[PDB]
Amino acid sequence: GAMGSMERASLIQKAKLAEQAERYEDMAAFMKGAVEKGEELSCEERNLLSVAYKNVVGGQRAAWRVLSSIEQKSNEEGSEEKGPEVREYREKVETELQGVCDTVLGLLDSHLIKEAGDAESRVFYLKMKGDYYRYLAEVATGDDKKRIIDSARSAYQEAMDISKKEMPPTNPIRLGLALNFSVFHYEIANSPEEAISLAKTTFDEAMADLHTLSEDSYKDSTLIMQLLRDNLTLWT
Amino acid sequence: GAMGSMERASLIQKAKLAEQAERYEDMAAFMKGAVEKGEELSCEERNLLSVAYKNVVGGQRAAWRVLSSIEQKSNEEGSEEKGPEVREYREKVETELQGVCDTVLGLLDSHLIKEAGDAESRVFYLKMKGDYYRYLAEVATGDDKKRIIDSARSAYQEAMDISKKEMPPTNPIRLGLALNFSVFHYEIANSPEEAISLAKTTFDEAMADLHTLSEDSYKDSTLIMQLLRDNLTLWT
Amino acid sequence: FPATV
Amino acid sequence: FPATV
Ligand SMILES: N=C(N)c1cc(-c2cccc(NC(=O)C3(Nc4ccc(Cl)cc4)CCNCC3)c2)cs1
Ligand SMILES: N=C(N)c1cc(-c2cccc(NC(=O)C3(Nc4ccc(Cl)cc4)CCNCC3)c2)cs1
Ligand SMILES: [Mg+2]
Ligand SMILES: [Mg+2]
Ligand SMILES: [Mg+2]
Ligand SMILES: [Mg+2]
Ligand SMILES: [Mg+2]
Ligand SMILES: [Mg+2]
Repeated sequence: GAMGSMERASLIQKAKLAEQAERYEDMAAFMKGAVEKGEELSCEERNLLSVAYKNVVGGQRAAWRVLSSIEQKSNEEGSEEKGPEVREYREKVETELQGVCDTVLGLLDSHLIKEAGDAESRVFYLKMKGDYYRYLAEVATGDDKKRIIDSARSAYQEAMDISKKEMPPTNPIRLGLALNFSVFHYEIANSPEEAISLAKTTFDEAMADLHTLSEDSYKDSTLIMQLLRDNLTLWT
Repeated sequence: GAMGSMERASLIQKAKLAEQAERYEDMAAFMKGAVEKGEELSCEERNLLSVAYKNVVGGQRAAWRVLSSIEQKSNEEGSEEKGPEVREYREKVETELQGVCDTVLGLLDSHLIKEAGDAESRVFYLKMKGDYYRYLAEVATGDDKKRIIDSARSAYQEAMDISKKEMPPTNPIRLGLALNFSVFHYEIANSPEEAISLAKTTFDEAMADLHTLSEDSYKDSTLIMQLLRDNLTLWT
Repeated sequence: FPATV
Repeated sequence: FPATV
């Protein structure tokens, strides 16, 4: 690792600096280096890791979607043959995206998940595992597409099972997990009814638990609840 | 060059795709590959090259400014020693910025400028040379700072001399050159009066030539004129 | 595109 | 920061 000679604390400090500078590729590289020190991550560190790679892959996904749309248009009946270039460049971005997802999944498998025993860490990492298999599923087309989808489903399901046993319904990790698993159902699994049911049940169970919360926790939970409602409005 | 095996036309096509996907590092790499084919660039191709690297270095400059500001604050009397990390990471971004500028300057020197005989190409490239020495000057602090500033000045001045001889006062390249040279005077050369005089004279001479223009050319020229006015408003 | 976090 | 193009 190019970060192997840097102190763990220095890597975390630089990840925070990279975030302020909106240098998310650097942020992800720093946080990868921190993970590879082998120690468990704190709550703040887990979120630094997630923010970094979410921003990197989010940009890749946005670019892939633009290029896929151009490619599909170039292949419609009536278009001018524009050569292999659009496909080639879409493939290049796709391969880079898959590489980032494989990197994150590799960090989770070696060895973040196996050492994560507390609900807040284990659910967080299993949600990430579901998320990065979901991004792989968004671009998958071959012999392994079904297996990628099932890997996302399985990770999300284990996270859900733990979250329902160990966290209150307003816990923001539980809410964000359900938000994303609901999107998985809608966009990946072709299961819009499951997506809607999950979002609605999650929202209602959180609503009924808000009375237990401080003002700051209320803000955290209701922000994610609004995203659930936003998706339900999109879908119904 | 990693692009040496790709067709020139394919590189240009992919630069355009990268632009649509907001993948400006890729765009710059494609356009570097196109330049390195050794043929002169068309007007469209020159602008693809400029857009790509302007976006790349613009992001680097923005990040450098954030990090420099954090570093200066960490060094004020009363701060908590935060170790070498802020300086190290600012230096890393700075070195990457300098590398991008050196790359662009290298393309201009090998061999875009020496083959550029038409005013529209030669002024454009000399403006770029001034711009990328200006970005180097923004971060320069050592034995060569004065020489970097004079290299920017000299490139801008040769571009100005050609533009005044060979282009009308409303030509958008001439206007954009004067806009940027005026900023060089204000921000780099500590010559605010020169910056203001140049912006004002450029604006007034363009105003008096607008009557010669088509509706589309008028739009192009007045857009840059508005930027001159915007800067004059900032500065007076 | 739907919201995720 | 001033405008450049
Ligand atoms: N960016 C940094 N430097 C740091 C961030 C945190 C942190 C630590 C804990 C929680 C958060 N909440 C978030 O990020 C947001 N909610 C969220 C909820 C569930 C999940 Cl599973 C993921 C996200 C993201 C979307 N809008 C609302 C806040 C952030 C510590 S440091
Ligand atoms: N992005 C692409 N794919 C392509 C762009 C062009 C092109 C070709 C010619 C001119 C432009 N004008 C510009 O870009 C803008 N003016 C400008 C003026 C002087 C300079 Cl020296 C530089 C810029 C940039 C700022 N706002 C107004 C337009 C663009 C051909 S292709
Ligand atoms: Mg150590
Ligand atoms: Mg592929
Ligand atoms: Mg259920
Ligand atoms: Mg050829
Ligand atoms: Mg330096
Ligand atoms: Mg003068």
